[PDB]
Amino acid sequence: LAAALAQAL
Ligand SMILES: *C(=O)c1ccc(-c2ccc(C(=O)OCC)cn2)nc1
Ligand SMILES: *NNC(=O)c1ccc(-c2ccc(C(N)=O)cn2)nc1
Ligand SMILES: CC(C)c1ccccc1
Ligand SMILES: CC(C)c1ccccc1
Repeated sequence: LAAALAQAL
């Protein structure tokens, strides 16, 4: 999940 969100940055 971290990756899925972190892609914003
Ligand atoms: C949420 O975005 C997310 C993405 C990817 C993973 C994840 C966990 C483990 C591996 C892996 O190859 O482990 C080898 C032991 C790959 N991707 N978790 C959460
Ligand atoms: N929000 N985006 C990021 O923080 C981000 C981190 C890392 C990367 C990225 C891109 C390309 C490579 C590579 N060619 O190995 C590695 N990491 N993009 C975005
Ligand atoms: C620039 C756009 C894609 C954005 C990225 C992160 C946070 C807010 C907007
Ligand atoms: C440089 C551009 C393609 C970008 C990369 C990662 C996150 C937001 C924009």
